[PDB]
Amino acid sequence: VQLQESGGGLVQAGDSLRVSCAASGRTISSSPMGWFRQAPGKEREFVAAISGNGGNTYYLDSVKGRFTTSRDNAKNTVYLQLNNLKPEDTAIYYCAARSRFSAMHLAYRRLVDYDDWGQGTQVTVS
Amino acid sequence: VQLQESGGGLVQAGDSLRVSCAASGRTISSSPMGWFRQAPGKEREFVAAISGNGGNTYYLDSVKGRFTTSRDNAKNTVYLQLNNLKPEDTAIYYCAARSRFSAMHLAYRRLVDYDDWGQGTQVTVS
Amino acid sequence: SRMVDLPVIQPRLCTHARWPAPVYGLLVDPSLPSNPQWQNGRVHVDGTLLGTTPISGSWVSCFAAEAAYKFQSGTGEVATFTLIEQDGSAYVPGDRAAPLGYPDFSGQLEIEVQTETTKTGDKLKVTTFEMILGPTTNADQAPYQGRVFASVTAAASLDLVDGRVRAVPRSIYGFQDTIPEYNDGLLVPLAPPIGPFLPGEVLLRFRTYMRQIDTADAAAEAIDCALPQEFVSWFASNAFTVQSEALLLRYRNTLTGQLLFECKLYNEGYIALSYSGSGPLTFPTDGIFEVVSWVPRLYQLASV
Amino acid sequence: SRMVDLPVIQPRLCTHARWPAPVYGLLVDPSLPSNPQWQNGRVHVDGTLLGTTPISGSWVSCFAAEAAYKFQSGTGEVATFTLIEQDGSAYVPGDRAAPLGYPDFSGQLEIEVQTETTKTGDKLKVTTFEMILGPTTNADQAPYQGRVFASVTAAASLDLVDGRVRAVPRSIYGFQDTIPEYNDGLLVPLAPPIGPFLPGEVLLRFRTYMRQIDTADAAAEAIDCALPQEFVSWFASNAFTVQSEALLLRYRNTLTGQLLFECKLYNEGYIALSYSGSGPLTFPTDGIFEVVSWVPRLYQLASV
Ligand SMILES: [Mg+2]
Ligand SMILES: [Mg+2]
Ligand SMILES: [Mg+2]
Repeated sequence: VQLQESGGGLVQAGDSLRVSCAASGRTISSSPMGWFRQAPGKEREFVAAISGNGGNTYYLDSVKGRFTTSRDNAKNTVYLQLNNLKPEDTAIYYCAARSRFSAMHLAYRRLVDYDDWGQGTQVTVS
Repeated sequence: VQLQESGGGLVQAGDSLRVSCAASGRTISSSPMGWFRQAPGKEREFVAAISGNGGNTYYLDSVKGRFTTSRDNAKNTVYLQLNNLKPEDTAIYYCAARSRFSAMHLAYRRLVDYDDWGQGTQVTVS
Repeated sequence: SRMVDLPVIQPRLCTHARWPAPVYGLLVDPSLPSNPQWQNGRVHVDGTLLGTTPISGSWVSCFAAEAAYKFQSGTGEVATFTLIEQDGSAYVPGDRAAPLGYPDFSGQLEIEVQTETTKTGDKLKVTTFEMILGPTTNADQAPYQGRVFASVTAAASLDLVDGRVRAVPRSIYGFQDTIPEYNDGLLVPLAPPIGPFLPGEVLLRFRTYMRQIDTADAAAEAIDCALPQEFVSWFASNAFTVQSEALLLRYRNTLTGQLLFECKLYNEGYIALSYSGSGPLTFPTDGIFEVVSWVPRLYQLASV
Repeated sequence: SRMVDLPVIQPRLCTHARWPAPVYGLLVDPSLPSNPQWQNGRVHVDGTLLGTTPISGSWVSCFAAEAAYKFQSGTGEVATFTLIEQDGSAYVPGDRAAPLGYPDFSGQLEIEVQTETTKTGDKLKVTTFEMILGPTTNADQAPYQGRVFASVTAAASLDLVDGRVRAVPRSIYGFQDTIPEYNDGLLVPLAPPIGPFLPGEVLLRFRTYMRQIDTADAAAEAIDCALPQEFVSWFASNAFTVQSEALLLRYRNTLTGQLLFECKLYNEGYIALSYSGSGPLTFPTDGIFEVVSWVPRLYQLASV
């Protein structure tokens, strides 16, 4: 219900970063979770989602093979591993949770699909 | 099109008034025309409409038999005759023209159906 | 062919031939004109399709088109539809009013199409447009000529890609059971008015209700057709040898065989009952039509 | 009865049995699940309807209900649908998954219903809701029990009146061809998987495309069925006498008489071709299916 992100920072192209999204107030072990990124002055864009049941993920074409997300149900935490980072990746990274009626296989890919949002954590790629 | 209303006024329950909606800049001879009234602090609501071809009219149930509308193409003017007025008719009366794509038999009923609005004329019933 | 028969389906289990919804009502109503010029749900008993009547229920009050989209300030997003037939074959202006299944009634339709945007983060969704049918418009609709227009209010361009659509009907506003603007104010080739009838004969009506926009009145919007779509597809699928001008049908209770009414199915594809009452008479929708025999056109029915 | 025959209609003029749209494709594809458990479009040649299969194509992927509406800060407008059969008859849990024509696939559906408000100068309009189908949900959907839940994001209560609806499908999001949540995670009575097939036989697929929400991919969403709705209503309508396990059909160019392929219509309502290959093979959609003869279950077709 409450989403707290950490990780990310300033790196050069080709480096890796680890974004963590820690949930409190309620479990996300059955919540569809998404990753969005926003460069201030541009629209928030979809990066990645994990289905409610954890069995289906989906990635923005441009990050396929670079970014991977997983949910650790025990730690109530979702992770975004950002490998082979590029200048285009420079953004505030947001986790989001869906708490409304959900199909549990569906990796939700739209901003209107989600209900609760982290504060965001900045990734800068030099 | 520009819509200039006049008429209205103050009368006792059971007296009758006229509102005139004079068009300038363009012809309303084929324009669907609507009447809405708004008591300030309440929402704008449908009263009467005349279809583009002038052949269909529709009235709010509670005013049917009391109010009529007709369009005079020569004078480029739509008229609302308010007969047998009641305190509950107290409002600003607005005329409206629909300029977009129209079914010409259709007495358009909704605020979202109209494009151009008059400034309104006040009717007060004691 | 074998002797004409009918599919053994209760009217309440059938598909309407003018609006894509269940048949809900079976009735006669002498207060309505008995000679409507419906263009869909028109078929001869020998299977010859009349007007814009398609075989598939799914085509009814729909259209297929190559869609082109523009943004116009003061109007919103404008769709220009170049019509094709709903199987994707070329539409050729010809001996009928429009592509098969094009709406044959008037008013203002909400339609839905698959749209594709160039907008980043988006691609496919379904967009609702407003489409004027008639009976007359200020927008020059000519589905006879293969071209029609829709539009929806929008603050800014929806940035839509040109592409193939199938428009399906969402709602009707100011419904009128009169033919739409097929050709920008001009006549087109039409199926003839339904008829003629013997003195005391009236049209049997299969009735559905249309999803509606209305501001005051909650009353359902009725639309009638001459035959359910299943009887349309049956006649098209069978190509029967026709012996007489008319077939005598008995509509019967399935359990008791109790006669509810006898009627004439004219081989021009409309059903008459002999009824001299002033107002509507409704019938049970769980009966079965049984083909009794060929009868001459002049056959006088027992009154209902 | 007379010998089993088929309605003389080209597949491209027919209605899809699982989604209310035209039949667009005819193919085999042995990379797709071989024995799907589709609940709509399921009929025996003797006319026996299976699963939730309706007679009318208009019932396909739809439902009817008594709707109750409430507004909830955080969710918006919630609909409780107490299901009824689409002819307006009472739905009773019985020997099938759901009311006839209830969707037999998974994902998130946008649905449209007639809504009534007690807001000023509004009364009737059509409202889009989100409806989670499956395969599993956090919504406890139980159409087998006669209860399903839909919702639409709303900043304020829409002030909807409770009343009768018929839910029609606007789009699919996250489509998966697996049965939905019929009974909140519990088992229900189902039509058996399509089959069995001889080694080397594959299912003949009648294909349409579903209006779609998709943020990235413009590829149309395919859905297959065993038989077009016109064939379902034909078997239902005729109650044929059945001899052997299978009928040999020839699919033929009407205009040239070219044989495109022969196939077996098993009595249990599905068509098999002998196809040795790995990937899709598509066929012309403008041929006609002709009944040649009864044949044994074990009859080996000429390969395509
Ligand atoms: Mg109405
Ligand atoms: Mg549950
Ligand atoms: Mg897709």
